[PDB]
Amino acid sequence: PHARRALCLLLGPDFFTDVITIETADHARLQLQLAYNWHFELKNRNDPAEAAKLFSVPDFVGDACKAIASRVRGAVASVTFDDFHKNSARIIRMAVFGFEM
Amino acid sequence: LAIEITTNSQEAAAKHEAQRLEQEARGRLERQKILDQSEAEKARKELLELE
Repeated sequence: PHARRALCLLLGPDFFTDVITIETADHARLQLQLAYNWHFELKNRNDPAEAAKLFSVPDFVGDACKAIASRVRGAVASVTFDDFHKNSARIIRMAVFGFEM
Repeated sequence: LAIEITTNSQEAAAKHEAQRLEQEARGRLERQKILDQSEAEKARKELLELE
């Protein structure tokens, strides 16, 4: 919840070596190490409002990890263990940002 | 149970594909037994002519 603390908000591309405890439709309890290749986006890097919107969430690392973990777990919950392992990366990556484009 | 069902399903499908290879094998096994007996009888013609 609160382990690291730094004066700077890292905007450059990075990752989170997070592990989740998900459960598929076959109830198969498996933990799985995630990365969350992330980067902050600013279209106008001088506007005070947008720039201060960076510090909106004070625990953005945890927010990103929890949101992706929740959505991943919810989507793998609808598939069997066989499906979650055949299309492992496929279903987890569509789990994070489920749409059709 | 919900993972053993997956194991059973994949092993059953592989058993069916193994039977596929076995049955296709036996299938042209028959035909090639057949075609070699064809040639054998073709010249058993000369056998029994001259015998």
